[PDB]
Amino acid sequence: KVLRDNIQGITKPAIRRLARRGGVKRISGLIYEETRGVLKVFLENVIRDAVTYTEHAKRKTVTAMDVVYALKRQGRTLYGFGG
Amino acid sequence: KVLRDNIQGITKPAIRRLARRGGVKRISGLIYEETRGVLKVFLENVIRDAVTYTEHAKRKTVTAMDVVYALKRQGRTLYGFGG
Amino acid sequence: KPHRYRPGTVALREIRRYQKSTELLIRKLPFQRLVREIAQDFKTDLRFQSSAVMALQEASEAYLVGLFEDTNLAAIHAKRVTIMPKDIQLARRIRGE
Amino acid sequence: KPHRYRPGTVALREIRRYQKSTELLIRKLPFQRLVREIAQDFKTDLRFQSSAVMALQEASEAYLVGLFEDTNLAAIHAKRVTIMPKDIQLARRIRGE
Amino acid sequence: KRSRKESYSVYVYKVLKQVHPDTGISSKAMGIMNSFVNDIFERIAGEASRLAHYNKRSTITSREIQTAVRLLLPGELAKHAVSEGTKAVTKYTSA
Amino acid sequence: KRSRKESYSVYVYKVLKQVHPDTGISSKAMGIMNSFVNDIFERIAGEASRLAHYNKRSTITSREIQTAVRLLLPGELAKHAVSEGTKAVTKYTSA
Amino acid sequence: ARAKAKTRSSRAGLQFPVGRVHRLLRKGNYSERVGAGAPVYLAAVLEYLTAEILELAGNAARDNKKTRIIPRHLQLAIRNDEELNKLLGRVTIAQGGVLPNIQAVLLPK
Amino acid sequence: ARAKAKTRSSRAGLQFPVGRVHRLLRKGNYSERVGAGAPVYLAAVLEYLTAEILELAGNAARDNKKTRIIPRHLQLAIRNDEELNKLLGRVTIAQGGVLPNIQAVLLPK
DNA sequence: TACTTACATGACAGGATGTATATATCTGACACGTGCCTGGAGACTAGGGAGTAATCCCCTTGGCGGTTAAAACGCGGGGGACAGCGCGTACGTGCGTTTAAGCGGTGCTAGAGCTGTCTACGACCAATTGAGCGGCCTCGGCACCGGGATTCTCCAGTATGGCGGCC
DNA sequence: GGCCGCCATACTGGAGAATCCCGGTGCCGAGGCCGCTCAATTGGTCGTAGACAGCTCTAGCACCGCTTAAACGCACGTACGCGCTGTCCCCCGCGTTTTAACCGCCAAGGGGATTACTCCCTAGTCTCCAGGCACGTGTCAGATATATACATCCTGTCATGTAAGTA
Repeated sequence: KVLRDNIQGITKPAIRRLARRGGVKRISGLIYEETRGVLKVFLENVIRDAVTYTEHAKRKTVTAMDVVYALKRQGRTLYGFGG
Repeated sequence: KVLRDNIQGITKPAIRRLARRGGVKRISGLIYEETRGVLKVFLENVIRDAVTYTEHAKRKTVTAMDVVYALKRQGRTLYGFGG
Repeated sequence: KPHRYRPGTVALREIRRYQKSTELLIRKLPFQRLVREIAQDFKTDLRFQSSAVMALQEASEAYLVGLFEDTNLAAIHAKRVTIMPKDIQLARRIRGE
Repeated sequence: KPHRYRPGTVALREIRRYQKSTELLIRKLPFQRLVREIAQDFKTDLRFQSSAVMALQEASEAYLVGLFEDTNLAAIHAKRVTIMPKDIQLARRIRGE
Repeated sequence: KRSRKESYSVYVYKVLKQVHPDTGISSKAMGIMNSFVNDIFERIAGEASRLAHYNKRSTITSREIQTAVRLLLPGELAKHAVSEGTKAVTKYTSA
Repeated sequence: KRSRKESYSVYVYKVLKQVHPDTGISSKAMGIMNSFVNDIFERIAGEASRLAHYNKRSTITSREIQTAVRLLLPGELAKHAVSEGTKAVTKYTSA
Repeated sequence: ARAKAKTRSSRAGLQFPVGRVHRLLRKGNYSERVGAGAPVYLAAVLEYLTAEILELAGNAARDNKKTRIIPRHLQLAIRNDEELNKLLGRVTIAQGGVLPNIQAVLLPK
Repeated sequence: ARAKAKTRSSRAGLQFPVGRVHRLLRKGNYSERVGAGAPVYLAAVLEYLTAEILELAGNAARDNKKTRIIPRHLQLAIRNDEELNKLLGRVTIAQGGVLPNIQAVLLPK
């Protein structure tokens, strides 16, 4: 029922490709785990707010629009999912 | 009554004092004019907002509440001036 | 002799291609499972719209690429071509986090 | 011989002396003259509440202090103590200026 | 059917045919401009509410909106927005 | 002739002497407190307005405020505030 | 005996719905009364920004020889206008990609 | 002939005004209608928040052997609490200075 | 000692191959036609909010006389920044293998979302009160000041380690 | 090799100025008390918002199956980060001088805010109509495919920096 490790699912070559999109030419092996940690922290910060929206909405299925609300709260407003 | 060179009125030792409050030990010679320019830009933005407030308020005297709101809109909210 | 590129060249080609390309670089389904397992860390048995999963995704990679641009800025400010995590920690402190 | 401290000793004494301090580090009258000077360019004959002048003073001082905090974080990141304006530009541009 | 949800499809399309009669548009980009117009509308609306609070004004007028534009919009964007809105409000004032 | 300006002086004075009977105060410290109470008040009020808009609620209740507390107020302070607020609405309904 | 119901957008000679914006501000909790020229001015500003952005988007589409507006075109247009850039610095475009940005120190000799 | 005047702030047993916070929320144009538990919950939150502010200010003053709160005490009170820091990362304090903060590289040897 | 010259590693000069560059296609999202109802709109109208006049007074602005505080200038000096080269290094790149992601294909009901009720639920007005703010003054905690103690900091005699030379 | 003697380098005590720190004195602003006033509440009332029930139907979830991108892991080529030494220079510290900032004092009036009057405006409501949304449905731009050029970056050769012979 429960899952224990899917932060591994954000794979190392995916991080590598993003750093290519982010413009990194050389990536230490120490980079991947701490990038996983900081994205982990950020996603927790987002999803905690999103869940707070969700039981504020009395719902059990998470919608994208509350994700938009949480991102706009945290100053990382995303275009393409509102409404 | 016109003023021309009061950016030099923010003195070099005042810059040193501020960096001591910032905890800066050693300060290069190129620092001071760059600090003058960036503080000039910051002040220009803030009082541009404040002057916009004041002309929108149909006033002539710059008030500290306008300073407070201008700093709020730049995300630099200040406590201690009647806010 | 089989062909082999000098270091950075494929890195730079990847840089150019994903700066040109716009697609997601992470597999969507492990990301979805990660979303659900951290959801049950706050509330168990939550359900997620797929649009919410990809919206959280493009938000995640955009946040990440912003941090890595700051990381490259610090690293060239650290006079370097290889980034180390202290660049990211520095940038995270600079953003006020 | 007259007493002479080694370079940095008086600097560190200034560090402790101005962190324990709370007073404004700018002379009041030329700062007021400068804000009148710059604001005259945007609108003529502008008058300033003196409290607004000290408000601009303290806000600008703390904004600069936060800037040099970001700067010397970059400097210890850059293994230096003699900060240079590229450090400030790095702090601004990573901050988004 | 379903409930009608308001969107900005047709007005953006009219403006697009004003500026580019020849081109098409993707629906993903269309939702992005819907988010854009809603987001900037929210920014200007909140700013106008702030200034109406500061001036203790119970009514937000085009003076307040112009002030908010001069705040948020940068430079030539602000002044040509002033020009466009001024021309529009003169035409609407002259019906 | 003068006009009254409202400020939160006496309440912060009350709770200070409640928790520290022997402790004095400076007035500009009270200015920083007034700035604090208005700042956090407008943060919570704007977030509550946002939550009322998102869930199509025309009324902002304690659930909205508590939601805004979990959003803006981080962690331990949020749980304490939830605790004394639940106590506070409870004794209020009993009063 | 009422005359023709004319539209306020065409009264302003404009495309954006004046009635929608005025109704939203009446329902948006910003002021209980809204000045008459306020939504007209707002819609004029919105149409001006939207028109210049769509013009840039069409020009960018023509630049990469495409005839349809793409979010990649939106990224490459808005992020390359510096006043639109710092107008929209913290705003994310879905599937917009990134600006082509290589640092000069990263490029070889 | 009339009920005795006993305020809702006394009903909460809390010093922060139920009435004033309620009228500022109603006047602040967030919604035209406000639930009853909203201002009492808000006032409880505010008075509690100010309570730990006053605790930290009191211990800061007791540390610096003054009985009166100075904004330097407020600086030391705010910046030494991680949740208060997360609350007030972008907030500027008048005449507060900074934390006593030196990097280890600045010290001799 | 400089001039020339060799050589070998840094500089000068041309190809495989991944992406760029030429159409062919078939599709389904672009794009356009259609019912509609809801969304905008208009006339009156009741009422409310902002602009305007006066004004005054108090709070800002300019002027002036000294006073060092603050700036300013200059000079000894230690530290700082940092590059050439070196050197252990740390990771990009090749590329085959595994597997679970990806695609695509089914069944179903959880709850998302939409619809009728109904009563909680809370804004609002006249009145009344009580707390809470303007005003003031005043006195004791705190600012300013003088004098040791502490404290820190720079130096210089020194002990000790280390190293060499003679027996 | 031992022994003795000599240099090297930090060990360490000592001393004096800067700042805590202790005691003395005024002063200023906390605070506490007095007078006003407005705001906050209460009772009721009246309109209405959303909570609740409940259906329904639909996409998330679960299950199933074929494919190959993923991925990852080991080898290896190769470039990275930073430090030693040095090196060059750049503000830091430590003064002196000077000047205008500061502080205290004086005169002006600007304008900001306050009250009253006024009148400009804006939404409510009711109804009416039309335009964009929902739906539906053709349809060609491009997604995909196949074939070809050129970068392009790598690879194979120029060149001169520097080492060496010798006039």
